[PDB]
Amino acid sequence: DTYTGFCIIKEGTKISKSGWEVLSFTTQEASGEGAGNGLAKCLIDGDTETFWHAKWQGGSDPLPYDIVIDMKQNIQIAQVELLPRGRGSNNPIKVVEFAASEDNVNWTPIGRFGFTNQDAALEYYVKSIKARYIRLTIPDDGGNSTVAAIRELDVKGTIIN
Ligand SMILES: [Zn+2]
Repeated sequence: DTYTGFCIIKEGTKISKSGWEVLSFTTQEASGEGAGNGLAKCLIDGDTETFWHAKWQGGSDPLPYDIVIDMKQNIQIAQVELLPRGRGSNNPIKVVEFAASEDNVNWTPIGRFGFTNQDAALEYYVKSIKARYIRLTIPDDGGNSTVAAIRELDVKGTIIN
């Protein structure tokens, strides 16, 4: 049975999010923002201008919020990157959490990190693992808010298949 230990890790290059597909999410804004924007799928679309925003117009969802992404490939995750909405926006996310999985059923948490609404992208040194599914979650215990928006999520690593 496996365990959590030390490791050297190169600084893996990014992955093509072309094949990808979010297969579930707690919440998204299907109108409020743009009419092609705010969606969960914006998180992984390669478009800077698109962002996911939690539902806010006409109702909102209680925290926590998560988004599970199917990476079509088995990948050795090394970093995770989040492009925040930034540009002075009210985006009071304070804590995000990442988990990951080879099959959609058993998850291992790969880190809990502080969030900052900087324009520049957020490099997160997750716990490296072999995984096909990452789950971005926004916990109900960070001092997080029902306002949460993210332009892009990327995964730096190497193809292990
Ligand atoms: Zn986007």
